[PDB]
Amino acid sequence: NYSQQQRDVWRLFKYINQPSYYKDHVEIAHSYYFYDHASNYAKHEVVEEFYRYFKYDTFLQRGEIFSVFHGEHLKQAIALFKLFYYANDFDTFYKTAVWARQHVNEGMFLYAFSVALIHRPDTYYFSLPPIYEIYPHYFYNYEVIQKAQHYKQMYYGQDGAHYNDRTIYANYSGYYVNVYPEQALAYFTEDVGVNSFYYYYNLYYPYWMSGEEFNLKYDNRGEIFYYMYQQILARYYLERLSHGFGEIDHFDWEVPFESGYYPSMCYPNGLYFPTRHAYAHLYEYFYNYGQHYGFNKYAHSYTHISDYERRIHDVIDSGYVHTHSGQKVDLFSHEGLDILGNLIEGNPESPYYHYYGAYQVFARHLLGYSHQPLTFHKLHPSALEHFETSMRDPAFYQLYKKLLGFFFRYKSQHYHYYDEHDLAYHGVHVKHVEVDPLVTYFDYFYADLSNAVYVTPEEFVHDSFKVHVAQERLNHKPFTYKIYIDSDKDTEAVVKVFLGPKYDEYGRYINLTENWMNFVQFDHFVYKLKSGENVISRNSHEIYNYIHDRTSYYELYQKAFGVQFHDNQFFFGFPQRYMLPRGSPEGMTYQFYVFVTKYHPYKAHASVPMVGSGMHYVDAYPMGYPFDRPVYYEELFYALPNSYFQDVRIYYQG
Amino acid sequence: NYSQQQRDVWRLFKYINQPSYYKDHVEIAHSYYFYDHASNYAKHEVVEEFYRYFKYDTFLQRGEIFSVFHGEHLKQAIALFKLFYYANDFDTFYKTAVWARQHVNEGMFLYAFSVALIHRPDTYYFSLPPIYEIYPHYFYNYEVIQKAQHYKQMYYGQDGAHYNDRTIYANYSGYYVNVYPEQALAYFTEDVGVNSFYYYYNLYYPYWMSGEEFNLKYDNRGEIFYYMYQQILARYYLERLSHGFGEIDHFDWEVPFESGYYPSMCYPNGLYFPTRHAYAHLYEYFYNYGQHYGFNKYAHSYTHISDYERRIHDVIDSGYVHTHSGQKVDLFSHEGLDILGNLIEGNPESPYYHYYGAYQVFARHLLGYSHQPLTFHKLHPSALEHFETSMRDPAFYQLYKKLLGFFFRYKSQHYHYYDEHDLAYHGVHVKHVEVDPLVTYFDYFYADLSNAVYVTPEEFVHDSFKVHVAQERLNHKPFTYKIYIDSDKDTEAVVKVFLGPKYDEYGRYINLTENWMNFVQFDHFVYKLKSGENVISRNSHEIYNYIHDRTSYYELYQKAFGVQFHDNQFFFGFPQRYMLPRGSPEGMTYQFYVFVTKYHPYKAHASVPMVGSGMHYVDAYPMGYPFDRPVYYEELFYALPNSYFQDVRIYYQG
Repeated sequence: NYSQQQRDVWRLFKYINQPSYYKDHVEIAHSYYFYDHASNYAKHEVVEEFYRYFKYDTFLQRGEIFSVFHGEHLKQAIALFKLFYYANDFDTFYKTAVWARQHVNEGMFLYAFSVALIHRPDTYYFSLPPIYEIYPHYFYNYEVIQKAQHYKQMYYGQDGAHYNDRTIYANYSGYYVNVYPEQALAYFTEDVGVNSFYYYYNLYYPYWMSGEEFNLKYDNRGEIFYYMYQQILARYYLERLSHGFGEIDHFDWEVPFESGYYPSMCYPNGLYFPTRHAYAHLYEYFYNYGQHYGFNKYAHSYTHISDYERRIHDVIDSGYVHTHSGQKVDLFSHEGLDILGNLIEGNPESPYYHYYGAYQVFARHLLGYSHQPLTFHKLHPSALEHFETSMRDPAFYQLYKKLLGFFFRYKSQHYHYYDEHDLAYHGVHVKHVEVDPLVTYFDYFYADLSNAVYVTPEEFVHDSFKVHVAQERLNHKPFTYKIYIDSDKDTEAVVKVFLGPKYDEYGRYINLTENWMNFVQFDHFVYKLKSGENVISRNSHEIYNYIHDRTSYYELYQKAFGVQFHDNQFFFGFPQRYMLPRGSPEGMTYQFYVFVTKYHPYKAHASVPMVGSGMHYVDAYPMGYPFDRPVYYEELFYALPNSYFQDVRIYYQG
Repeated sequence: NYSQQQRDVWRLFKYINQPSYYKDHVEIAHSYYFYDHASNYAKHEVVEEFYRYFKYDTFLQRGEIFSVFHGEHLKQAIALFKLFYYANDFDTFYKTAVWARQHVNEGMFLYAFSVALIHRPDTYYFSLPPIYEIYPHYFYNYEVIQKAQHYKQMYYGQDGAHYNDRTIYANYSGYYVNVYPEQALAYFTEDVGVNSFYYYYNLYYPYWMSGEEFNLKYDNRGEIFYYMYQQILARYYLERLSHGFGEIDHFDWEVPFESGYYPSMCYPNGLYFPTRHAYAHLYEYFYNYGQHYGFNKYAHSYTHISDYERRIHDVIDSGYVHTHSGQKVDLFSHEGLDILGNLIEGNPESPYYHYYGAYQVFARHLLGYSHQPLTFHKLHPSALEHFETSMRDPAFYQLYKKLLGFFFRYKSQHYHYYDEHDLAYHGVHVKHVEVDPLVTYFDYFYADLSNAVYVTPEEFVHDSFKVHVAQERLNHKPFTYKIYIDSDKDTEAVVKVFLGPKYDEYGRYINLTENWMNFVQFDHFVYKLKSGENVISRNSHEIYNYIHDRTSYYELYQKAFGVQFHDNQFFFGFPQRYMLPRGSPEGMTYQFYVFVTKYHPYKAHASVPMVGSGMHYVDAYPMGYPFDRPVYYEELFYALPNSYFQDVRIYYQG
């Protein structure tokens, strides 16, 4: 049944670094042969491609590091995902998944299987075990994995109820070593929930998936790319303001990269993560000094980065894009932001991928600053080269701020600033907003770390060994804010609440003209107004639209994890405990912007909740609609009756 | 008995990272109290000092990294060594050793115990288990330790004769990552035998031990410092010539350090070794960027290095040393090289330690290029900051070449070049030298790696788990060289054979004037000549005087390890398999210099073989006597009848 399919899906993720020792899994893997049948998949091309990869010494063996930002790794993972996705029936998909689990590389199998599960018509609504639990090596410092393995080695017969079911109290990166100050925001950048958010966003909309083939173009994906990255940057800026940090550092490709990253994580094969030192020179000569290369295109990541940056600048200035036809494509269309997002991201929907390329891929390779692989099968990728650990690197935020500057330039040059009438909602007036005291504190979070040790077959079958990891994760006391609206008739409005800063780290007031980009979508719902006075009450545990529209969320929770506050993986999901940025004992001061507008339903492609169905969104206004473009008159945003600015102090206790 | 004492000493070194689970060890540690007795040690000051360190929160707890190049680590290790050494009877020493094993930090205990054992009157002749087996984390890449721990976790009841007694085939540093080319000589720099040699040399003559208190001044220690480091540098240069490398890179403190080091080792607490990146800036600002410091003197290692280098330059130029009396001390005495060695090294015999200081300590701290410790108990030292891993870093060789340049300057300015009469041995003529074909090849070396995993008490007591590591170590086919001498009367001569290069990496002939420093002491023995023709036959397995005089060696082998080719630890010990530098299939060409001189017995302080007894040496000539100073006429060294130059090709096969 659906419950049994869910349980089997979860079973498939146990002890990924080891072969599946379940009897059914072993039998299925040893007896099944995808190429032998070759008829149960909707397409024979996908199976033929995967067979070509698998047989003729062009496949990533078990035990090798997998990176989705390496070309051949990506090609093989795509082939496996297509094999999983084009299974005519779920039974064939399960047999293929079991075989791949037992035979295909661990990281490659995990990525292909996850993308298939979120994207398959049948298994879209399947919950997935938290990634930080499945593959913990990417989420905890090696001082935690090594301690878990200490307990595992010591747990043998003697000393019962000792070295078992033990809680490892992990610290964040800067506890032991005095790492670079930017890594002081380690409890946020290295939070398992935030990295899970980024990883699940990339699972939902992979940078290599084509919107024509996989229906991701009905979700725009360019506006998604832009809005998701801008919201991540804005939430990071809010956290930095909380901790007294300033705006994210600006960096030049031609100046030594002033920031260094010292990861504390380790690969399951005993290989430590690459380290980027302070003031690292990013030039071909310096970042390939003392290396072989010769036929590695990533060795020249600097020249490719400069080329793609130049091309993006040119297309944004002109507003005219080059296509394979070499013709003139208008970028001023209604969906010009979408075209720009596809162009910059590098997804198969890019106007000309050969010309604009994957700027982010080469930027991550260069800023990761690790040795170029001697061979395909001997690769040493950095944090920036994985989705699960990208947010841990400050260079991640600096790189994507450099990217979003391009979108800001496009909007500034080609978008007309909103006037009073465009934002006006005649007959609606937000009288005042009451928000309960916003308090943020730290609490311990317990996660099943047992997947980081090597279990014996009996232990595997019975899960006898248990080892937890406890981590201080920011949490907030539940709050409920009220919105009072005085309408003129029974209209159907859309309410959009934003969270942004009012004062910078130096206490200076930030004008909306230089502050529109720092606003974080706090809630985005639809309310049916009535003539006269209305009161809108919203709880903290009812907000599912943080920095992202998730309208069909919680119906998947009520089914999969609804058989509380359990890692969803449904849509993207920002941690409910990280919604409010850390405050101060005195209370760092932010402001909430409340907006109300008439309903504009989105062009939903289909009713079924699914990636690419278009059912995600609330309204058809541009994402972050009031602040999606530069603001030329702050007093205009203050004077709108259907708007309201309200100031709150978030209090940190601990 | 002596055998039982040896077995107990070896037992003390099992599973150092874990508490000793032997019943006797636990009983002794829990019942014994060194401060409680306080009378069994020759001095109450040492016990009082160690008690002060141990009780009042100024002691290094178990599980913390220990570095002998940190001031407070060194002070505590010295206190513990003095506690071990001043045990009036061996029984008290054993009780103290057991207690420290069970209670004192692992690295600190290991260092203090080893130094005491080599330096104690009673236990000088005790063999010690190989350091690369006792504390393998400093000798193998973490890809080996993690694999051993994989096997340990998997070895539980099921799968017998599987994951036990397994051989791990380890590779050298550049196998996986394309590390900097200087790390291509990894099979030599990272050889367990060579690093054991350096570590045992530093155990025998620690940089902090006073020659007055511990009789190390009867071994000069300054000439030892110089000659040992010069011979290490020369052997490294021979290896570099074998592999086509050139002279060791010269570096300026004021220019970015062009070489980078990427260690693959990991600390037992799951912390990866520090990495030095290519072209690392060594200035205060750059190597402390983004760090706290504030009361760390090592934070200003650059200024201290410059100061001490300036002082050393000044004293070598003047030949006049500053003392606490501030008076003029002649450096031109017979033992002026000894004074210079004590001055540069920084041992308590230094003429004024406050003024000249420990140049090597700060140089290692700076070139290690790691984060300065946030606290005494949270330290992250580099390879250069341990004796067991110093030779793995190319910066080690560059640093000590920079040091030995000072001694070269002293000798060039203040020593008169030898004439024909000084080197003459009238009546002696080396007719010709025959050396068997010198062949070097690789073979697997098996070492007990079981000490890198965590065993249960029953496994500890029975040593049930066994895991070996196999490594390709250079070995040479046994050879026997003949020396023909035509004497005039029955004299007693000293034979000194040197190994040095004839052609550089570019095929150019090296003149003795620029080649005297590159000669490696191959053998140094005494033969009783007879009137007329003599023939001297020496086997390869009878040479114990490689780059170091060990006359009282092999009598300790015949007793301790003599109850073959087992890691000695007696005196220093260069690996017998690394005596001949790797050749080439065509055969890299070197030359042997054979010298004969009349006997000059050394001023032996005592007959008993022991560190500081002066019994090490063969003759009283200056170490490397023919080549201890610059050569102003190579033809002079060729024309001496009692000398002979012979060319050999060493053939590499494999």
